[PDB]
Amino acid sequence: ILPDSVDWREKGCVTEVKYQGSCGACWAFSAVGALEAQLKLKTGKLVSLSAQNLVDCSTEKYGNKGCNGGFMTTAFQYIIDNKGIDSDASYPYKAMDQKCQYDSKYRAATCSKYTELPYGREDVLKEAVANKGPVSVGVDARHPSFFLYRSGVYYEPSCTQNVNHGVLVVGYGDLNGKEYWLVKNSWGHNFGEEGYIRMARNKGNHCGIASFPSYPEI
Ligand SMILES: C/C=C/C[C@H](C(C)=O)n1cc([C@@](C)(NC(=O)c2ccccc2)C(C)C)nn1
Repeated sequence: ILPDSVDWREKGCVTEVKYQGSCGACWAFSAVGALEAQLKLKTGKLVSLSAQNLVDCSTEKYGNKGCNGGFMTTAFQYIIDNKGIDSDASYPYKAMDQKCQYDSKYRAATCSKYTELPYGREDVLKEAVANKGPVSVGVDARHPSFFLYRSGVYYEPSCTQNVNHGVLVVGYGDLNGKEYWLVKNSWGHNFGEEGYIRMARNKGNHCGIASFPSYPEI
């Protein structure tokens, strides 16, 4: 029943690619990206949400360390606990750790729950991407080839299932006989294909893409 390919950009559910700079905030970008799609699905409005709000506010209580890393799932829980997250416009990204400056007057989204998908199951990830929306994932992005990706479907024999980088699966498909996951990164539009990378799909949980998937709901 699932479509052979999905691209949530086609449905206007994906915001512009962001640039995290020298702050290890990929986790926060991944989390807001997933929530941005849900916000569009629920309200019809596409709005960039504040990764900085997560960096500054979803901190020790959530096991997160701001520019030194965090979890997408615990970011979602912060949004639930906090009863909101501010817009990116209201609480802009500065690529540094700041005091928490959340203000409900700038709230642009809420979250009521999140779901973690079973480990390594690319079929379940496919179903979620098709039926729920973009899914936050971790990948192994440590390998020099990752940084140099320009086009095609990324396959790195040295990749592992030990994830170190938080990104957003916004689709899937097949290109020239290679199944892929369409991944939104947060290293700006210079990276890959305008900020995206197509990563090998159904190749044994390549780079751990299906290791730790999660998605929020509004
Ligand atoms: C040590 C710096 C990590 C930066 C960085 C990034 C890709 O920007 N990063 C990796 C992570 C990952 C691997 N999480 C963690 O590394 C992490 C770190 C501290 C506390 C909690 C978690 C997530 C993707 C799960 N979070 N941020």
